[PDB]
Amino acid sequence: DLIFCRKQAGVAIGRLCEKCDGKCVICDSYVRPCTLVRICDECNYGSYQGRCVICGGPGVSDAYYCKECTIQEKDRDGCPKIVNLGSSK
Amino acid sequence: LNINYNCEICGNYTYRGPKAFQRHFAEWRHAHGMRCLGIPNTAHFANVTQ
Amino acid sequence: QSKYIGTGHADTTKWEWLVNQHRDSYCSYMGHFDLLNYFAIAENESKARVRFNLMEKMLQPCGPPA
Amino acid sequence: CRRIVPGQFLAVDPKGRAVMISAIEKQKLVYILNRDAAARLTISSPLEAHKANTLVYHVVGVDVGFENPMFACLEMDYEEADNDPTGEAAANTQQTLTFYELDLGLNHVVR
Amino acid sequence: TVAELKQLVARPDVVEMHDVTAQDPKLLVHLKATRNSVPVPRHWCFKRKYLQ
Amino acid sequence: RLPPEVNRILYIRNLPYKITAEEMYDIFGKYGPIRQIRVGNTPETRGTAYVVYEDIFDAKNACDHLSGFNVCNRYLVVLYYNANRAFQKMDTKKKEEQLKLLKEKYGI
Amino acid sequence: DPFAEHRPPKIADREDEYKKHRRTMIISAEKAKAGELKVVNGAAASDQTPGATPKKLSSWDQAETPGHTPSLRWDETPGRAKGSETPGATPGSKIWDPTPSERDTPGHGSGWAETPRTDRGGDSIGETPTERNRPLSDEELDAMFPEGYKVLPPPAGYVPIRTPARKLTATPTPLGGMTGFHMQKSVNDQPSGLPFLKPDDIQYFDKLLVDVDESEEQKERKIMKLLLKIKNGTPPMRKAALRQITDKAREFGAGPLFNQILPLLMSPTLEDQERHLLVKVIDRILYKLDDLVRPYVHKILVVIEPLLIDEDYYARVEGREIISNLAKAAGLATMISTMRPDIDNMDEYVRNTTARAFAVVASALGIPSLLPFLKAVCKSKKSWQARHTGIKIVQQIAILMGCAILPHLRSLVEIIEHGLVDEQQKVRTISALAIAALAEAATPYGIESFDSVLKPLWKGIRQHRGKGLAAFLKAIGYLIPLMDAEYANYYTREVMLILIREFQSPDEEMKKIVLKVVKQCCGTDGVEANYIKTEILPPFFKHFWQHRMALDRRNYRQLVDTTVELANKVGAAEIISRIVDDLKDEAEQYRKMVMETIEKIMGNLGAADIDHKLEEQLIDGILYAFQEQTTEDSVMLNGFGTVVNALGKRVKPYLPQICGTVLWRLNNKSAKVRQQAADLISRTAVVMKTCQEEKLMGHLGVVLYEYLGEEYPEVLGSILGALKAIVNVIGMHKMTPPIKDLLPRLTPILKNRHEKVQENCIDLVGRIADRGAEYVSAREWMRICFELLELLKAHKKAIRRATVNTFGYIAKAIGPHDVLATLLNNLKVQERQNRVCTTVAIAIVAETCSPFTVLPALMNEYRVPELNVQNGVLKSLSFLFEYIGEMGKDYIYAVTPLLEDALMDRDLVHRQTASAVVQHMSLGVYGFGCEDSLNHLLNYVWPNVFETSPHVIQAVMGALEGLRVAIGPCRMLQYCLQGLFHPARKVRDVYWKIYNSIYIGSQDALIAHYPRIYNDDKNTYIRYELDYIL
RNA sequence: UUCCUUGAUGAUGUCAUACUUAUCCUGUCCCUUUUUUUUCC
Repeated sequence: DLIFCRKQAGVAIGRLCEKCDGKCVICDSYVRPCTLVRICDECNYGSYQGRCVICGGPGVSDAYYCKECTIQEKDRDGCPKIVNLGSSK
Repeated sequence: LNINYNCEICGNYTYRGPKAFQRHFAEWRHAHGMRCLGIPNTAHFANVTQ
Repeated sequence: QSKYIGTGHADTTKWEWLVNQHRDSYCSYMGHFDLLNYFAIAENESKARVRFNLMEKMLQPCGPPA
Repeated sequence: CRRIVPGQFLAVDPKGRAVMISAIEKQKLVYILNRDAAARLTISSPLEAHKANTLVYHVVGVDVGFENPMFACLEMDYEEADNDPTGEAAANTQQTLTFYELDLGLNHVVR
Repeated sequence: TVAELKQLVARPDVVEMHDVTAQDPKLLVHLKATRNSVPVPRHWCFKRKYLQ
Repeated sequence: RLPPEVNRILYIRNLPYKITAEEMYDIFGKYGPIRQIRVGNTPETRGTAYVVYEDIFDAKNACDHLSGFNVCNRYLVVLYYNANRAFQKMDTKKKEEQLKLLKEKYGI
Repeated sequence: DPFAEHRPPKIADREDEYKKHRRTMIISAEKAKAGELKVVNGAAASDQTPGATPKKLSSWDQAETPGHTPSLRWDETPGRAKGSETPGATPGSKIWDPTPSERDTPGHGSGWAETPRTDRGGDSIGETPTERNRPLSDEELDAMFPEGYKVLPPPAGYVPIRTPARKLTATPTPLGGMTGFHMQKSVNDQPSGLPFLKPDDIQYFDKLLVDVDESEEQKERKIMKLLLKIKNGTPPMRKAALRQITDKAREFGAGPLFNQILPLLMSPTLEDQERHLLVKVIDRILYKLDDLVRPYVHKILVVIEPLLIDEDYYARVEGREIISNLAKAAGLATMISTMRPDIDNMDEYVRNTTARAFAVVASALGIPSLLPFLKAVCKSKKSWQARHTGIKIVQQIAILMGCAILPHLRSLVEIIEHGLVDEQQKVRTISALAIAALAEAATPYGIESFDSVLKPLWKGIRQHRGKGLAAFLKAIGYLIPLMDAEYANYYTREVMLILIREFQSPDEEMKKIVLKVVKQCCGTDGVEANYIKTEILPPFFKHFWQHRMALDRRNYRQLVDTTVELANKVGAAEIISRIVDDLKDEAEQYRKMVMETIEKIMGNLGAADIDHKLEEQLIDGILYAFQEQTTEDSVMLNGFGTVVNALGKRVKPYLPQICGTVLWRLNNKSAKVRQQAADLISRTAVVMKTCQEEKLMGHLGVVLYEYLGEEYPEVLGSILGALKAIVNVIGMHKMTPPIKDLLPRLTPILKNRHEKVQENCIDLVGRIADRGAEYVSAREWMRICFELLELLKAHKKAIRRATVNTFGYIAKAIGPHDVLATLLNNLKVQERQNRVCTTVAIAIVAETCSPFTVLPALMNEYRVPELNVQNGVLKSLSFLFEYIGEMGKDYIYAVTPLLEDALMDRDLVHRQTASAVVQHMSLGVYGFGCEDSLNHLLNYVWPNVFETSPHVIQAVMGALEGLRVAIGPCRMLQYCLQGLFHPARKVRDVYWKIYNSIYIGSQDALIAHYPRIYNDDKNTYIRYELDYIL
């Protein structure tokens, strides 16, 4: 019901809301932000301009990835823009 | 246990369990059949039947 | 996982697994400049004829399936 | 060095517009380029050529001055070659020349 | 024959009962022997689910 | 001036298993002409019955007064029957003949 | 009725008259041309169906490429029997002349239905030249009732009175009667039963009025009333019952199920919740059954599709979710062969929805799968109603698939053009409308794909009256952004006229449209400033800005937007100048509107443009509004804040009037409005500072300080907030309530239970115990500690969040041992308490002085026999290493033996959490050379591999992944060889899952580590290269 | 040469109790807006 879109990784900076704000996206964690989020404008467009990469609210900041997911190199897979397995709106 | 089985090298003997037959591999008589047969003992020949 | 090639599953045949690691051996050999040059030296050819040959042997290696 | 991840072969247009990049197998991506407001080089977002089980021997920029650009992926399929128990498809396959065609306006890339 | 499947292996002892159950003994043999690798652990076929 | 859900059918329950079509037809007979009736004769549906009239407003007057009405020592559950559901045991059809008929006599 | 009062605030209907047909729904190669004469002939035999024939021939244009799949898709559409016959015959004639150079039943039932409506409607057409009450036949009656009922006769005298009933219903309606009671060992308790049955529901669950066993199918139905435990009862019942049905999926099979749901998902009286849940069952079982659902698919959508048309958003998104899950779940050709006949169904509703269905199934199976079908539809020549639909379909595809439409854009359009010219209107209308939606997803691109569309459009624009007209605008407008401002230049210059003449219409569909247009037309770079200033504005502000508009929702927004963009161009003072005067217009929603508009504008453009006099009118305004607030709403508040922070030191003359109101309001007016003014301070802090109005800072500091005794939460919250932001401007040692006073004054508040308090408080306490932190003697702190500790009952995340971070700040102030000793107090006997956030304290603490201190305390504390606190300490290590990283290169040794113990069983949980420790350690250390030990641990890890317990497993996957990077593959792979081919399934399942995870990363490394493998007869598995020796 | 009590599983049961995910407990309303074309200097 809730899983990744994993469409291709564009240049568009990620956008996170109030709620999600601290979280390294995949490791769920606040620890050690280092590097930066990219998603496809397909995932990120329009009403999604500055939209949460989780909940559907306006982005007030920019998710940083952990270092943990870094050395395991996951940040480079398909764009982590979570789709509810209904549509994305 | 109590399941029909047979060892061929020993007197075409019958064994009622697989744990027991797996214990036959280390035994006096089984090694006597091997060594007196000219097939030397211990651990390479464990899986023998015929 | 599936659309990422080289994925296995428990039904994986001997043959397929080995052909995989062949191919990957190759894209390494095309990759690592030196390793390549090594081959070239040993069996005397061009760099090229090497890479070419390899890219022939890509689909084949081991020969036909079973 | 992967089997599937680009960077191996690299090609780019005369007019510099866009640049195509490719692994050996399965992936060919394309980054488009245009100089910024101040004519400093800004990079597009990527695209994808994906085609399954296809070997790319070699890729080369193409010439069309101010068109939708072209590229030459020298290819071969091995998929015939697997599902031939015999070893006939081992022979009697020919490597397939294909020109891919960027298309700006539509912004995808079509065989 | 789990018999004559046993004369092809340097350490044929590594063949075990469920082994010729193997889909690919002709291989599994040649692997499981391999230089430094580690045996698969023993707890399954013991149905007691690892600790008591 | 009516709720849409109610229909010419009523589900009717809290019946005895002796009970008579004579009683039934009479009692229900008040409000209007009976389209017809069914009685559950089966291991489960022994005890219940369906009732259907030539008009709804018939039935409306029914569920109105017969609400919780008594028979024997029992109180009858009196409900507007649902619909749709499991019927399609009977396939839609039987047009062709008939609609040719209206096609014919009246010519229309 | 009062029960009809408190029961109606349970649930509620929500629906229109229009949507209530729902109740009515009863359940479930020039010889390629002359060839088309052939195909048409043969199928026409096997009458008249159009878009079938077109889905057939629609495989032409890929020529040479059409295959077996033709038999698939067509196989469903016609009866798969005739299928082979035809498509076989075709493939023959095609290969050759290539050289020499129930469904059917269903539609039959439709053409039936409308033939009938023709008969009746005509009968009152000549009868007018001369419904549910329609009389019935016994053939029909048997079908409606389920199985298992006798019809009766009581008597032909009985049924004669019945026959007499009507005639004697009027007759004996007027006759004698009245009824007389008489004043004067019972039994028979009726069983009405098992959580509970509403009265109405008896009809469904009636068979739970019988009490028996020994009946077999009927035992499956009679066991499927597990539903009722879904529909009604307690939450836990719902849960457990729910799974019990999930695993019983395969077993009972769909047929019985949906037979037993769809009545309920059709229930005239259904709730919200009950609906939503019964959806949940439909999804969940639809994660399982795949091939199964086929005969049921239409028999599903009929319920679901109405979900698409719902006021509730979350409703919709569920709906879409399951219509995919079905459509993908079933087969494509299933979906199609299913869903034609709803296209021409008389009701526009069912079409409409039917589209949105096809939208979804298309998101599932991709456009190009489905195209030749559509493209067939829009060329259906039987009737338009289809085409109206098929086009709609294009649209809702547009909306859903959105930004991704891009590639087949050209094809889609190549459908839809042939509409615009049509004789029928709607088809024009809807068509164009689609083009719009397309472009709105095509942003910005594919311009020339739309290309051949225009030249009609522009012409069409001229000649129109009506809804269609403005529609064509809706398009063009969304085009213009896509053109070249030279070509776009021209064409723009034409439109802005018609736009002008059309501001004025009464139509609201209109005003939305023309509005959004202006956003785009004059929303352009290649349009000239003055020109807008003259022609447009004065109308614009005239007809639009009116009270009609803002009361409505959308128009409100769309408006704000538009006006904003006219600012982004013609400047600021222009707009704002004209709408200032309306802050003082009375009615709220209006004011709210002007207010937010301005807020944005001075958001984007900047204050710097604004003159002076106008400005007086601002602040006078923005107070006058702010002084009267129906609710407390973020709008006016933010809108203000931005106003000030934009004006900067232009603001300064105005304070006294502000802070004057700020206080005055602040008091009285009774408390509801208080929190507002409080916030107002919150946001304007910064402005009170840099300008250096300190008397102001005396005022605020102290007078806020008094309220902190206010008892209402919703004031005190905002109060503190103000305090916090007050602190962020004026430093500690200049604080006018100098901290010594303050910080304790806070301290007792922490009980406050209510939310907003706990938030702003712990926030505050945090800032201050971070920054100053010396001001307050230690003793006070340790009181703070022992008060914090139970803030960890917070339902909320954020509280605990900052809570922890504070716990750290003070832990710095004092020094560690105690504060963990104090944290160490949480125990295994309870659990919920010290669940983990406490552990997170142990972590952060353990950093903020050298952890190199703290361990021995911790480690030793794993001795304690109380189980759950044991595992607690394990996680402590977990977060601990996650937070330390490199430093682990030391204490690793310390833990390693402990990890050995915990990792060896007591219970799972030990192994789970501990293993996690292995993870974060294994990353952190990376490549400093401490592997050896980590190898050692790998052992005691390893056996854990096997289990079903989801947390244990995804834990372990965690472990071995990290361990890979630490140890390197080669070692790993040396645990994973033997596993691959192990005869059993169980092992192979896993060792494969591992070897994958090893495999994806570091695939490049491996090559070395595949061992030598002896080549067999047909093949060579030895890679000879590596042995070339110079 | 003439002799004791016992262990254990697996399957089916809506009993019982601990526990796991920085899960969850607040976000959230926005293109459902659908009709036989029909708004007059």
